[PDB]
Amino acid sequence: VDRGLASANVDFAFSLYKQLVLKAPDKNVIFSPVSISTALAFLSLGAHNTTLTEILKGLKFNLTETSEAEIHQSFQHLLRTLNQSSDELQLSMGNAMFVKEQLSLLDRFTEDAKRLYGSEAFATDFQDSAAAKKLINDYVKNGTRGKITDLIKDLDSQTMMVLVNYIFFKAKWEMPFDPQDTHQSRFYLSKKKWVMVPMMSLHHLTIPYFRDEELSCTVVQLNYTGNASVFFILPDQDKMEEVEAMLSRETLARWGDSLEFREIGELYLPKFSISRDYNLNDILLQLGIEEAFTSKADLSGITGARNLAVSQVVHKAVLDVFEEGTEASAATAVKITLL
Amino acid sequence: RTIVRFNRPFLMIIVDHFTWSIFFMSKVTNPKQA
Ligand SMILES: C[C@]12CCC(=O)C=C1CC[C@@H]1[C@@H]2[C@@H](O)C[C@]2(C=O)[C@@H](C(=O)CO)CC[C@@H]12
Repeated sequence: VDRGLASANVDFAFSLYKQLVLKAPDKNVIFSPVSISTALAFLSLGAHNTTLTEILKGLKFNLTETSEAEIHQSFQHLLRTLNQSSDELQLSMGNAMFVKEQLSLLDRFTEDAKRLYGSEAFATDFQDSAAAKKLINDYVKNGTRGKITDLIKDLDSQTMMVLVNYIFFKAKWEMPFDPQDTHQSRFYLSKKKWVMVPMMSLHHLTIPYFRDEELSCTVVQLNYTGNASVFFILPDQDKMEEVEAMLSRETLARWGDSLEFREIGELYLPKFSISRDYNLNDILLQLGIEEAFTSKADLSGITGARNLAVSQVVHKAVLDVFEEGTEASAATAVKITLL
Repeated sequence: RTIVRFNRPFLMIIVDHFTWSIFFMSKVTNPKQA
């Protein structure tokens, strides 16, 4: 395990989560933290000076204990690990850059992009925005096996570069649900309001379990075949906001360390599909990533000159939970214009 | 004699054993939400 990378990426996940819920407190949340971390790490490869340090600190790296080169190597090793072949679980993460043909790129940037982030450089004619949009969306659709289809909604005709990350995940439960045991049941939006959903069930299950009485919530870990699992956190009625305010790397570690095996008589879990798309601009600024969007942007590591600036970071994610397993995908795009 | 019933908002955190990556993080406030 890369302890340093995992600590930054987990801090970043929960910091991003809190900002998303602050922005839209009544909405479903679904996103891929590791997709966004990797896309922004990829962006920082070309960043200099305050633009660079804001990105790395915004990603929750402690720059007094790590360096940019170590960070990029850590992401290189992460991508290699995630993309290793598996017979049990489908997992893929890719990066790409779409560049205007006439834009002069530093040889060291394109070489580092391929070497560290696995990224090719696709010559893209952004002035034909419809075709450029279709190319990027097709790349993402191919990478997510059809799941993420419209990551790019609008694309400025004067765009110079788009960095893209995608993640694709499909896994079977170690203990799958029997669809004969799925029945329409209430899902309570509030104490007085509910919707009817297909409620899946498992019976006589022994799984890791922890009742967090101080935080008024119950935590269980369900397993996928392969090296992935899922922490489910079930706050008691009306306590979701109280649990969310305690979300952190420390809490997750404590939950992990507190789990004990327990025989569960019945476990009820909805079958559901949810998706969200995000404009991350305001969230990234709240996290301190500011200069990359301004006239003072320093992306001179891409071109040799301070002639590029981020216009928009977007993210889209989908989560499907059903009797056989889970399918989830997400993609992140960093749109970049002239400066 | 223990029942765990996800019939109200809950969180889902999909994690990798190898890297400790959080692949996906989710709050399900409404499975049938627009
Ligand atoms: C929370 C945890 C540590 C803190 C951190 O930065 C990120 C994570 C997420 C993945 C977590 C780890 C850690 O608890 C060990 C695990 C869970 O408890 C493993 C076990 O189930 C124990 O054998 C499988 C999944 C692991």
